Amino acid sequence: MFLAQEIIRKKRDGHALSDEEIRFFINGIRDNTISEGQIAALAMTIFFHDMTMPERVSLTMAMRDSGTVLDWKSLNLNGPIVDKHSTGGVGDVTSLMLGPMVAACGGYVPMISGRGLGHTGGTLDKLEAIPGFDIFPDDNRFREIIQDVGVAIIGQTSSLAPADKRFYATRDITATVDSIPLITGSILAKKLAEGLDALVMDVKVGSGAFMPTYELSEALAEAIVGVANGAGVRTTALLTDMNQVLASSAGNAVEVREAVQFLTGEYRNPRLFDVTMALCVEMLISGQLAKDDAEARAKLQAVLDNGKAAEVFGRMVAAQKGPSDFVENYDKYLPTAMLSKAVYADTEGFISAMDTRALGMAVVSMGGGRRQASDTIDYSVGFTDMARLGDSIDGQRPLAVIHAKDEASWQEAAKAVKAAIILDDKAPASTPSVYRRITE
Amino acid sequence: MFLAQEIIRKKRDGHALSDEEIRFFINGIRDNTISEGQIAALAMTIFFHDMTMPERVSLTMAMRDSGTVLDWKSLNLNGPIVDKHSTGGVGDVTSLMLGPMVAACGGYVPMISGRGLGHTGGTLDKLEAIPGFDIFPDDNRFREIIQDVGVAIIGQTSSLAPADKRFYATRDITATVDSIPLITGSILAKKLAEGLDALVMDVKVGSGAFMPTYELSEALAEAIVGVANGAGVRTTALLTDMNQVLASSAGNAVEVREAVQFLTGEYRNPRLFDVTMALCVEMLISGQLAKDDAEARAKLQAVLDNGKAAEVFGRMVAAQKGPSDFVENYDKYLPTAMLSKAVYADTEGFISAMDTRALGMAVVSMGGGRRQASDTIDYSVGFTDMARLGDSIDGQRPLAVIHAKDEASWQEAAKAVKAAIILDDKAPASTPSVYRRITE
Ligand SMILES: [Cl-]
Repeated sequence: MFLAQEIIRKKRDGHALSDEEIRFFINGIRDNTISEGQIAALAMTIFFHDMTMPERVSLTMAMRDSGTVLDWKSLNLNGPIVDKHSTGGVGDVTSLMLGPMVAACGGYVPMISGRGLGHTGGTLDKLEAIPGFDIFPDDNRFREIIQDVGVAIIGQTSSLAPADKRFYATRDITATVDSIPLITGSILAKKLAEGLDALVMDVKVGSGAFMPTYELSEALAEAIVGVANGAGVRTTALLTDMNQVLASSAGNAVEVREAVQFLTGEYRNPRLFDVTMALCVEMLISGQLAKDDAEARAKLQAVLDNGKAAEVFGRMVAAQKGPSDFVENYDKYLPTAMLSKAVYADTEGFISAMDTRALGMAVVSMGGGRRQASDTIDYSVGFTDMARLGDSIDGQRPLAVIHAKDEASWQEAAKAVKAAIILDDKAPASTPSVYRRITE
Repeated sequence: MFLAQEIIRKKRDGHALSDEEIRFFINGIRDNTISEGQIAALAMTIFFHDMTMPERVSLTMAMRDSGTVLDWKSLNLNGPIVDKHSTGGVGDVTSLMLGPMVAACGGYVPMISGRGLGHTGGTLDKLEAIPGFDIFPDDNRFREIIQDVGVAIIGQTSSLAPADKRFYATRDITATVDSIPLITGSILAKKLAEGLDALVMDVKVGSGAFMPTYELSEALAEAIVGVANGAGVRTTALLTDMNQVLASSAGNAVEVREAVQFLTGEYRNPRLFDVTMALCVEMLISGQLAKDDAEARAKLQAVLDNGKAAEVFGRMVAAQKGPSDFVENYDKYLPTAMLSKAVYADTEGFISAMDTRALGMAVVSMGGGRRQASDTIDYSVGFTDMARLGDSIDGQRPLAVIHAKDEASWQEAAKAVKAAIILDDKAPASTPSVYRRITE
């Protein structure tokens, strides 16, 4: 009912809302008792007035509870229920090696993920490059895999934090997207619906990032750690570098290639290593599967080096109806692009910057991403062999290998990639992959 | 399109909106091209950041030109085009007197109006307890009567400021009605579209004030005066008391009766007198039909004592198709209620408070108003011989005479009247009828 307008009026005048009041309104959104205009007004009043830590927690936990919430206490599993979440990036593929890695270390990873939003990639989209992959198993199969494999990566049923559906949509047309409380709500409500004991948040800083500035990434990470632990879920955040492409490849099929190679030890991008190992370590300590960073890293290094994690991945893949030989034979399964050639800079120099948002857009343009929610994706296109900041570039040393649908396509990404990368005469500042660790 | 959202962001960030941006939005609301959530978000940004003077004239005139705008210059009239507008209240019958009064003072008063909403009855619902009274003459009939009588009172014979409808509806459920620049536009746009040379605004203060506070009431009065003058109309406003019924009666038919009695001289409520006179003085001074209060009061006293104003009223009832002998014979025409009995307080003491809102809402529930515009008004029901603040009440002194279809609606209304009125052992302090005059 129209108690709603009174809660709006209350927030408007600068009064904090209560848990009952926030729950009412959120449930109002799910059940369509509350109009889009009422949705807009409250969002606006929250942009201006913001929200106290308690209001923030109430907002998240109300949204989480608006849908179905997962309970694994029933299954008496040997270890903690954990996950990672990330704000996104280009060539940020960490989840693919992380779920298996943590899972091979005794965690249980019910990773319910999503489709690529603009220039950033989706994890689901990458996995759909694997032939036969099912991101939508029945909830009970889903429980089988978790128990038998230890990780599964699946798509949102529709039953999950549904309040966010109408609330985010309205935010998008009303200029209320940018508010940290409303963002901490959207970001966390879904992940918390998984019934986790622990969570680590990856908050990217730099040009590629959601947040426009570092102090804002830091404000968002602190909000999230604050609200999550408040929700009963042990949580830390890492601030990690999105100033260049994290992996050496960006796309779908091409990212899954580098995932397998990483696990099997075929190839490991040192920065992608830094960020993946850092996120996992946070998962193992916050789940008491390790005493300390050193012991965490000790376990993780082993599972990664001896193929365990690779096996876990294959098994999970097999389990989700992908090839049973996929880890070994990934070669023959993944789509390859019809045109794959390197692009070279017009000058020699050291790479001193790149616009990572731009590169990411080059990939959507080639077909690797959607602008529309219904755009179809070509899984073969993208970049590989990406050059890194401070790399020496010349006629021998290409900026990247572009994978495209045709020559038309390839020439255009070749423009974007040359324009997005900046060359200098001196190897610039060498930036840390991980900036700080944020806790309660 | 959805640069509507960009307008919202601009206002949100604290900028002034252009006239152009404001007419794009206003017209977008009339034309459906902008949705409910955007309306509500913009409204809320306007609640927070207010608006400047040219913003305000832009809003009001964008609304005004969203629909037809009258022009009287063709009919070549001697004497000014002048009207009265009011935020409304229980028992405010001033229009029915003042129209004839000022018309009889040589000016032209095209009062255009609406039905009742909430606790306040519309002037047109009052005029419609007169048998046959026609609130919808067609265009030349409207023009004819004004030339002849000098006044007429009608509903909107056209669409005057259509953009106000989605905008007020959305405001009324989003807690955005309280915004002075938005109110001002609503309240003024319909009146400016009337093509007036002058206007006086009656802003009620007290328990019947539209605004939550007296100090919000001044600002409203002050904002209306500024914009109207900025819109080209010579405008002043009075802040007048609604802490109780203005007239001695409230209803439709019962109000018409007292209304007529005022004019013919049978009874004149001093407080109703105070306000009516002062509003008329404004119309005469601003419409340059007199040079100061003193001269203006002379003239209106004359037409009140010499019968010309009462006369103007009858002509106007016959011209508008109610009985032509109505002034003389009104008790033959006006329907009596089914049950008339005085209602008594259950304690003894002075009347300290009167909840006027609760009173109109008592009339509505009697069948006096309409909560749906689809209802059936019973024109007879209502209240007469209202007790007034400061009156000493005992077992022989009635709070009012109640007029109700049956004893069951009587006993419900009586309940409401005793809920309307607070007694206690000390008489309250007096209040002026008119608090202040606002010009320039
Ligand atoms: Cl008298």
